[PDB]
Amino acid sequence: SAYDTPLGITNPPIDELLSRASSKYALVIYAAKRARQINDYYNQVGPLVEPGLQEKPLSIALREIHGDLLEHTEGE
Amino acid sequence: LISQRPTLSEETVAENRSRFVIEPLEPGFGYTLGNSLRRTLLSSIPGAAVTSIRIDGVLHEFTTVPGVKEDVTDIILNLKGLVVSSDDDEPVTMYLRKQGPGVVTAGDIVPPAGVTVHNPDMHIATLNDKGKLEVELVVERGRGYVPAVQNKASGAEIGRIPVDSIYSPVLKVTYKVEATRVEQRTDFDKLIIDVETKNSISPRDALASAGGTLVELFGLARELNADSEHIEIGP
Amino acid sequence: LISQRPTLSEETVAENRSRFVIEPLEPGFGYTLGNSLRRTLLSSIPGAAVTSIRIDGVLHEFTTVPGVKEDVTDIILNLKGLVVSSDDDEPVTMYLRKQGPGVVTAGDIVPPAGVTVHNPDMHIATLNDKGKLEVELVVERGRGYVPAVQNKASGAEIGRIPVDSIYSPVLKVTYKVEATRVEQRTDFDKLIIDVETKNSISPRDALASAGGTLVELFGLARELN
Amino acid sequence: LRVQGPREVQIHLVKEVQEVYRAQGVSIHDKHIEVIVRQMLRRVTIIDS
Amino acid sequence: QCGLPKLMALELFKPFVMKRLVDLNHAQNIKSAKRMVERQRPQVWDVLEEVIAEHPVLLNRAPTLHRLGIQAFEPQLVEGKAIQLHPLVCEAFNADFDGDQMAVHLPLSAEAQAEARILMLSSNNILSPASGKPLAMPRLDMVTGLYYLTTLVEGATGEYQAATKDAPEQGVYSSPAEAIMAMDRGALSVRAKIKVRLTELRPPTDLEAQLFENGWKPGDAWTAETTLGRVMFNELLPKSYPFVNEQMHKKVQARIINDLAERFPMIVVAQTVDKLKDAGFYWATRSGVTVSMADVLVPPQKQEILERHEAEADAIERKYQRGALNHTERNESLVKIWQDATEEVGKALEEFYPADNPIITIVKSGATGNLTQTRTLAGMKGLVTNPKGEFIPRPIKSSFREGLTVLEYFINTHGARKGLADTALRTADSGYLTRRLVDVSQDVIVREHDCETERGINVTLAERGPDGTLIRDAHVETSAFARTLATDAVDANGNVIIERGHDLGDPAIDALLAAGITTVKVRSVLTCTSATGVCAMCYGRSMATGKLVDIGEAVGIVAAQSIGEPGTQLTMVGGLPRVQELFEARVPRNKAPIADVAGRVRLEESDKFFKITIVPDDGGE
Amino acid sequence: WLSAASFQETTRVLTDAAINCRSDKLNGLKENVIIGKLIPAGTGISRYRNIQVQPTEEARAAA
Amino acid sequence: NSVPGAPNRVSFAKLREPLEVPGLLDVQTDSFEWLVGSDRWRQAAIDRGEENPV
Amino acid sequence: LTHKRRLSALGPGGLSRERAGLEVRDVHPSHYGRMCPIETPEGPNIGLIGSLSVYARVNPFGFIETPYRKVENGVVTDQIDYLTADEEDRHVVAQANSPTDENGRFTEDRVMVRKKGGEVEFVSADQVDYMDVSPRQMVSVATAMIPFLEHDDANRALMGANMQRQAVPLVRSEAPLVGTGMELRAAIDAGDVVVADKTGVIEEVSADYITVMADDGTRQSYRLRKFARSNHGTCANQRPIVDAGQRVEAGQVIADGPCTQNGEMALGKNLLVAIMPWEGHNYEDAIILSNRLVEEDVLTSIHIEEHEIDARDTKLGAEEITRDIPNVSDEVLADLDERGIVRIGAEVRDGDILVGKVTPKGETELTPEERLLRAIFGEKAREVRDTSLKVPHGESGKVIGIRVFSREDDDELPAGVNELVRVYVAQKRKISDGDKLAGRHGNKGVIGKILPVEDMPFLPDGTPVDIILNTHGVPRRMNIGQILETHLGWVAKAGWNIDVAAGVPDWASKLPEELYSAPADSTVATPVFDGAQEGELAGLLGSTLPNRDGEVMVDADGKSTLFDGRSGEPFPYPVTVGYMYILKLHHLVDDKIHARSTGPYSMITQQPLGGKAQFGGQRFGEMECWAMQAYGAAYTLQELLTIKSDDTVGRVKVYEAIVKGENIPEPGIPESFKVLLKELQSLCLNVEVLS
Ligand SMILES: [Mg+2]
Ligand SMILES: [Zn+2]
Repeated sequence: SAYDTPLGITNPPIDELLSRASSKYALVIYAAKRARQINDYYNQVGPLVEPGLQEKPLSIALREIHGDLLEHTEGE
Repeated sequence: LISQRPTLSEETVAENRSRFVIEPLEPGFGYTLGNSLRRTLLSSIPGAAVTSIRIDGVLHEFTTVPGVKEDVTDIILNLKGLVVSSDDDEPVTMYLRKQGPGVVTAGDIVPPAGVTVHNPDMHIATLNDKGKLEVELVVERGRGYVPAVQNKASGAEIGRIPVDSIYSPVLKVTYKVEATRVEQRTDFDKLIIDVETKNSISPRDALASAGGTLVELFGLARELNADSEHIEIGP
Repeated sequence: LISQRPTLSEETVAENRSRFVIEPLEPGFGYTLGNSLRRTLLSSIPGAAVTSIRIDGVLHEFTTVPGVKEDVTDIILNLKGLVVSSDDDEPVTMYLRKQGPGVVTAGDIVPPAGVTVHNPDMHIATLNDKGKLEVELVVERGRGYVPAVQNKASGAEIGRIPVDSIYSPVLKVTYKVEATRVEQRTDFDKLIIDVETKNSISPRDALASAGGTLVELFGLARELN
Repeated sequence: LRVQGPREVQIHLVKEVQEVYRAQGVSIHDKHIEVIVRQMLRRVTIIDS
Repeated sequence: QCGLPKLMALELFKPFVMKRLVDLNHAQNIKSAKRMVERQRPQVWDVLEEVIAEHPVLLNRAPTLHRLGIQAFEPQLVEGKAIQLHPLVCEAFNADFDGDQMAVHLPLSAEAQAEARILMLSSNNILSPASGKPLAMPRLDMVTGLYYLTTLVEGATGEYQAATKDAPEQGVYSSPAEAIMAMDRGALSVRAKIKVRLTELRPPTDLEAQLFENGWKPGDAWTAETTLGRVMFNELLPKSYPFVNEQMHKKVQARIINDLAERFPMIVVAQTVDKLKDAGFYWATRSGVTVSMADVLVPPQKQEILERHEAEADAIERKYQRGALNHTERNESLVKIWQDATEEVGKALEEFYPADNPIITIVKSGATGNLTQTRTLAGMKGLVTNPKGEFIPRPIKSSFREGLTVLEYFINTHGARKGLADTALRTADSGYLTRRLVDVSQDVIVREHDCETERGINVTLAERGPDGTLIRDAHVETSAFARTLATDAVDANGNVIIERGHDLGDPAIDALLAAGITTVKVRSVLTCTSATGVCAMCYGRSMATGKLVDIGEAVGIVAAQSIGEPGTQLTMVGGLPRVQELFEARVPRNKAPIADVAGRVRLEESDKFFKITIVPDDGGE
Repeated sequence: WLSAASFQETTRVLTDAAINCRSDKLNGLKENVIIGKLIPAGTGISRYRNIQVQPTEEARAAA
Repeated sequence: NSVPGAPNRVSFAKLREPLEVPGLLDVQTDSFEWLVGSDRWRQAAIDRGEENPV
Repeated sequence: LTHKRRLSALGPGGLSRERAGLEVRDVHPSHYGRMCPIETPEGPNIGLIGSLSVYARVNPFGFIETPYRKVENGVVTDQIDYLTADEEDRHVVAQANSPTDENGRFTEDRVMVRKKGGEVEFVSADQVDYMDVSPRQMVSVATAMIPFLEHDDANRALMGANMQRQAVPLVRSEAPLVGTGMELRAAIDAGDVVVADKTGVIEEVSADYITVMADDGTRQSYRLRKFARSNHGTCANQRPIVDAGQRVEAGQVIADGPCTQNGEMALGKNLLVAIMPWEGHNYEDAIILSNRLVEEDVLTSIHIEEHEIDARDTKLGAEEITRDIPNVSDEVLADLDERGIVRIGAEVRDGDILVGKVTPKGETELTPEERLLRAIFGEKAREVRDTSLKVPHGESGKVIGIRVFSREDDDELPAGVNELVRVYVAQKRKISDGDKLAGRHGNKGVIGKILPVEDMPFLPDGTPVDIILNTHGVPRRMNIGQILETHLGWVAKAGWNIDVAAGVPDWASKLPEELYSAPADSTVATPVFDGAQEGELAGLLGSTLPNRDGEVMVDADGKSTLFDGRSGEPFPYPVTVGYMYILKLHHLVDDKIHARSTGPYSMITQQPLGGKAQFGGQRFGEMECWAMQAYGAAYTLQELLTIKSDDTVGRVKVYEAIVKGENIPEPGIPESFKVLLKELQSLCLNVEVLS
């Protein structure tokens, strides 16, 4: 709801992220897959959100998930 | 000569609230700056405020005023919330008169020459139907926060209410010191000071006034030996 | 309000100790002012101190010298207490020579022009019959405490013994606050600050230096027009 | 277990363990202890095949 | 955040640092970058801070008794060689700064980094998975600060005074800023009761209802009767939290944190705990709490009580010399007399000490310690045990504040050594038990959402006696809370209060007790019919997260760790050996026969034995 | 038999397993770590492990 | 008093010591002297009330 | 000293640590006067290892005897008898601290005694037949040096006694203001100080030797050890204290030892302490120190380490100590002596060459790329490979000594060894964050923050404090003796004078005359179980001398008003302030910090080695795996157990991926499982993997 600006890796807030995933494990694998895709693109889809100066792939993937720019499924 | 000259940066938080960052200053000087800066800022800038009041509707049992729903304490607090600016550094008398149902605010006071009101929208009280409010206020200039001066010797004139005086335009000051890095060394201190003043002045002006006051005070000590090896800063 | 600017007056307790009274000040103002003065006086006053030493017949500080009661480490510790005053802002060299029976004190050093030793009676070492002590010391100007600089970083040859330098002439600074009467009321307060110095620099000079540092620092705050 | 039944023995075990633990002032939810008891009660001795 | 030494971080991130050195043209190849890193040239440290950014590291402290023994932190370089650890996590790690060491591990893969950043992040693990109580909450000094901040003291400077016929109310301030100004001039004590007009703090529920029918909004003014310290404390809590206006005991803070966790997002709790930490340290520094030989006050009535009980003991001894009582009887009588003396001395000590004594202040605030420690420090040591374990009927009257004599010290050493030796082996026994528990229960994993079963177990909530009103069961937090209802609860008439599949919280039990329900059937793992593992609904809600357990969680390991973690603090029969006997399902030492069938009992005392015969009411066997 | 041997009585467990000739299916949360295969709990189960990710068309168009 | 040097150190002791503290290394040296056999050990054994020590 | 008086229950014919129950390790009444109940290990060896008491003696049969005073007809007699446990079990022994008249007859009507079963009882004065020799008969040497021991709990006393044996020597030592009378005797008994053998007059005093001309014509020369490394790498340095032309007597100390000052035992430093919490930096036993202790080297210590290298014979030819090493920059070998050994006085750092050595290679079989690289540069395929002795990781310091042994000049070295070189490196360590300090009452703690002088709270005269200790420790740990130590230390530092105008004060009635007044910086002694009493300490606090300005900083309650160094305002309440003896334990973060990224591996299991000696990897134990499973961190656990431990191919591929900036490859099949499979294949088990 109302909170101070998150710092470090607490940004984006975990509650918003979990609102877009079935559980913590699903979010973890979702972010990991997106980060691996971003790194593979870096070393030959690229990052959608404008990456920072030297933002790591994982942070970019988390920001993309927070922005709702991506989607996922659960194979089983 | 210093290692690296510090700089001051301002960021506005609200209309009458701001934050200042001084960085990078050498280790140990963060508190040295901040504490004295806060004390001067909140206790050295001169201003004006209401110091005593007298309501014609009450002479004893200062509980309630006839014709108004608000009690005496609420009226006193609302008046304490008033913002004034005089230019004669001597006591002056202001009069507030209202009649009939409605709401009486700061804009209803008639000020004499020099006195000014910066928050005419400040609600003072609610005058009930067929009610009259007639109050007088004493205004003069001062420094800092002064507790209500007693009137125990006013036995010949009882009915006036002395109130706590808030002369300082600055209302609340906070400061903190954080670690910061320059090049490879992380010992440097960054000073962050949050200020918020009344409607009659901006934080920048109060900061400048406090800086000038401190500069004068410490020049009082520096004048002993002008040709001394003081740590210079450069341009 | 009142219109009376504060004034500062000094009294002398001893040759190297003084008290300064600043009055009148606003209530609850003396403590912070005195603390700021004390902090600056203890952490910003420049001075002079020995930066390194070299003895004729040693290579490191973990050995001894023939005919000398004290070893090299104890000699360095004793020299730590030496108080010196320099003029130029470049390293200067002092020489200490002694032979035969006796005690080597701080008064046996032969300082060049511009270098002064204010505690000639300080004890350094003792030589019994065959002690031949030959030392060269390096004096510089600085501020605060600086740890010994390694030889490799400074590009020095074996034999030089870097030592910790303490560029601080002030020993003890304290303050107190008392009430003082004014036409307004007894609210205002007077600040009495007591300073004791190494005798290398007068207390008034140190106070002036601290005041100048604080003035120049608060110039940044005053620069907002 | 033999006389009263499987439902009681787990009650007895949980109650005893909780009593021992809370005698020292330790709060453990009964779900952990009953998970351990559930693992303890999973097999049957075959009398005749 | 955690503080990582520069050298340790450089060694851990050497490959990343080499990559960032070669790609930035500081080194021409990998060999040059490695050579530069080994000599630690200045360019290395500039790249090191860039590399470590947003790269979590796992901190561990052995022994890892439970889940929270390993936690992920965001590193930051610090001068020196010691790791800097956040004070709030010390409870989870069981760490103290008397020489302890921690191990640092660096996740490499993206999956590992995501797991550390989400699953194992320190700020996301506030609550204990065992009981659900908060762990990263103020303790020790912090509490002693907040306590002092919120305690109210009468007759303080600037205390509120009611209006009279001569002057109006005195201690009224227009805003908290005015109160701070008054405090800065020695005119208002931080702990003095006052009336203050607040605008940015939400009033309590009942005051809000009585004052604002349309709902309080920011900017609305209301007068509050409280101290400046409480006002400052309430500014640390989130904006929407109602005003508390209460002294901050340990349990009060725990209750507030639990309320925040239930009703607010996890980030808000993490920020609030940091704000509380800062305020607690700041006000503990200035609380005036200190230890001095004078502060340790002695009760003036101690001497009279000791002399009276010495006279009683002398009477018992003179009786013994006659021969009326045996050695065991004499010992028992002396033990009873000295227990009474110790209790009276403790009562006198508690009564005599003033409210603001630092020693009593620390204990009462709940920061640490207990009243027995104070009693033995100032009042009297009491009785001590011999190697055999029996009480010695010669108490150590002199307290340590006075100083024990030689013989009292020698006898006390026996109990001290026994306790130390017991603690030495408690750890090993608990570790072995935890290993067995983990191994047996490793197969219990949540595999599906629900097994769709109507079965469950009955749990009692309250009992009604002659008083009429049903009284709540003491052990309800560990039995009824965090569970699911197997069947709908129906009152006497037949109305349904709570439907099946509902989480049982505090409001649910409050409603059930009002309706007159005393027993409820709840789904349990013991009755789960899932083919593999268990199901989420039967297990209930995860204590740590406070939500329904998610599929794939290894509840068995969590249960084993929860059981084993408090093993180290169980006496060594009604302790850890008792727990081992219960879990091993072996024949108890003091076996008690169980009535096979109802009937009438008979007995025959025999040589060193009893014999009991039960004759069934129905039947003849 | 892997987990039983790892727990206690390795010799007896291995002897009984040998004479019985009983094979082990590698899903026990304790033999998976021995084999080096990721455990079948938490993120390791098939549901979460086999998640598929691809950007939405709306975000893909913006690029 | 035993040590000629005896740096000054006032004592709160109220009881006079009737016996001086014995040698703190005697446990090792006396045992080793017994092992090898030394003239002083022989003299001490003779004085202690034993004849023909071995 | 304490090592030589150690009684151990282990060893051949003794107990086993895994087969020792509670009964054996518990204190037994017979221990009184023979085995100290306090001094004993804290860990699993609790109660199995102890220390001999001060007065205890060993019977030739091996039983421990203790002395007692013969008392007959209720009169203490000068006769002393050594009794054994079974022998004393037949007697009634009275405690030493019992009132007695000048004649010797007991003043009281009833006396405290121990009976056969070790039970404590009141008995008539005529029933006692033996008496304790001294009040401290039960304590050991170390336990005897804890002032106010009777005011400290057993656990904390044990901790303090154990800690006393870990103090490292400092550059300069000073005796405590407040202590026991043992420090002196112990220092002489340890044998580290030099005592004149015969009475005489000192002839020559140098830093290396002391020559004394005896009273007769005999003259003796004593050699002083200088900067000699001890068994644990601590400097052992003896220095003279006598002066030329000074008369000395037999048994008089003429040179101080490592941790001695003027013939007394000085393990730590006495420094100003304030008991209060400060901004949470002393939270949970942490300690704050003033920067002065660093500037003045108050807590500085010298540490020496030895490095050994040997040149021996090989089947390919002998290895030689040479000054030329293949593929080395000319600058690297700049401080090497002509023989190849480092030069004395040099400043070696991590990875620096100490001794130059080379060994024959034999076969080369250089790779094609290396062959081409050498061809393009015209570099010889040198016969020898470099094996020089290099400084270990994280070490530093000056080179002080070098020793060389060469088989040519005698030097009876082990067979095959032709040269042996030892290099001694000494470094001066200052107190820093993470170092462990402690008192004599078991109040240990690590340093969390070191502040500048201006930040520490200071007395109203301007004196800043040196250490800040948290107030939340004492009451719950039951070591209140440290507060009394602080009070008496403050009393000792600032002289005291008891006014005797109106007679003597009641509290000071039993004080000896010598304690009526003392000057500043006067040391005091408070023997255990016989020392400064409560009321005496209170009165001495109330009767201290003023400072240079004729005022008292500390009030009669022992508290003083401090000023906040940072803000500058005085603290609202007075704070306890005094002097405490703080000693530096041998637990320094300097020698325990190592980290690892890649290093040596095991021969068989191929897992990383452990220990700081090598590039030891931290063990991820079973409990850590349980925690990871509880979190559900399947991937982190998998990478920990395969990639980072023994996935031989995975290790190098992951290093390559990280260096190249690529995704981490998939793990597979740790080597330990393959070793297990091929080990079970032995002893006839048909283990196989199916698909
Ligand atoms: Mg610890
Ligand atoms: Zn189920």
